[PDB]
Amino acid sequence: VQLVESGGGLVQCGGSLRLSCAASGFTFRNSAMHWVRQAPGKGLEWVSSIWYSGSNTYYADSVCGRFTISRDNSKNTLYLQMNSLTAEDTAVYYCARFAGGWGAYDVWGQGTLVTVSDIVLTQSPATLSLSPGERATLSCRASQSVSSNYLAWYQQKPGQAPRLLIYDSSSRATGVPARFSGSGSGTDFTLTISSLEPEDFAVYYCHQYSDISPTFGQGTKVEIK
Amino acid sequence: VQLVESGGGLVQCGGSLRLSCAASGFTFRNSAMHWVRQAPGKGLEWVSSIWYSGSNTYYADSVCGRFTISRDNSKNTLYLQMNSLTAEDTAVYYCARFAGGWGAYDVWGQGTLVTVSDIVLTQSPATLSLSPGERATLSCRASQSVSSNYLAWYQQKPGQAPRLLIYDSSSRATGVPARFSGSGSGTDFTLTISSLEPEDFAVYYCHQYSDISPTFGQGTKVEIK
Repeated sequence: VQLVESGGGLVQCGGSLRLSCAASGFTFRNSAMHWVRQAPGKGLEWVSSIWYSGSNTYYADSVCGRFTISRDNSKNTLYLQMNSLTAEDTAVYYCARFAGGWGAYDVWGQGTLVTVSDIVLTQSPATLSLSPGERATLSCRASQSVSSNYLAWYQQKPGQAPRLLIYDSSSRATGVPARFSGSGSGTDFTLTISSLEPEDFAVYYCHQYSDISPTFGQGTKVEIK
Repeated sequence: VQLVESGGGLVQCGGSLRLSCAASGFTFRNSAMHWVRQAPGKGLEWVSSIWYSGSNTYYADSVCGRFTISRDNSKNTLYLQMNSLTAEDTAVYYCARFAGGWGAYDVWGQGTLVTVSDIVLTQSPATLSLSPGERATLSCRASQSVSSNYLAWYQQKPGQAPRLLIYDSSSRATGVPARFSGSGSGTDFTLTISSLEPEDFAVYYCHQYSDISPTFGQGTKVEIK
């Protein structure tokens, strides 16, 4: 009882591929077949399952519609139809089966690798618990230096749209009170609120617009305590 | 100066949508548009760009090929062509503007919501630094109660396939030495290695197979000290 994976290799951002699992040593037609993948450096992640007869298919949320799982009973082979491939889909792809109706995967193929061809903004603290009158201070650390302070900060309240507060690190947009000020150079930038008002509690994103592909931080939530 | 987004709503797993941004208060010709999306509960993420006239377009890595960005000056609207939609694409999509040649987004639409059609296994510790002969203990925390007979442990060595060790919390696969043992119920499960041998240093994953969508733990790495 073995499983061998074929197809796969290197593909572009958006290409297409078909994976095959050649199944021997057992009665392919009645068992259930599955695909499990593992990105490099990461953990096992389940891809898809064909459950006995065709047309009874299930996919992970991430690979729905892009991936199609098929079985040819006569050839004892299992198929995976990968379309719209993204860099996040790169991984080693295994096929896996359990004997019987349901259970744990006890047979794993050798796996076949699929490979598909930016600055990072880190914001700290994740949460800021403050009170009015207090001095909020917010940090943004770029994984690389960012030229001539092409950096901005946005305030955003639940349901409302992002609102521009600071552009080019230290200059204030229209309608933003004096309390707001930005500073910092190179890789590290700081957003300072001299005194918090009731209206000031919101999420705050730093934004870099240096290359053609801008980036955002994950946000720092300034909330009451 | 205003921006109104339309289209969007509910789509199936693999469907498509076209987003419209109705632009007033400015001369559409003179400046360039961007789409920024924000999944619910997460931060801003930049999608795509038209830079003045058509054929000058740029996309994010995750949206390669699947999205086409379009604007027609004459009707004062901006278009976003979403295909092959995944659960990862559901979000509020904004259109955004900066005056002049380039800068930070100071004009933001209201956004329009797109929604596209789960036990979490947390493993501790991430790394276990031990020496042969010592006892190892590994934990697996399910985000919700999980029945016995639906939880498994896998051993995996670099360049090899996952190896099934425990099924049904306490039952050992064939050929698994006695030192290995599992335990735990409900939300908490434990893998114990009585005495560590050379062959035992590897990564170890917990696995739950209760629904049609199995899940894996992020892994616990057991390395020599």
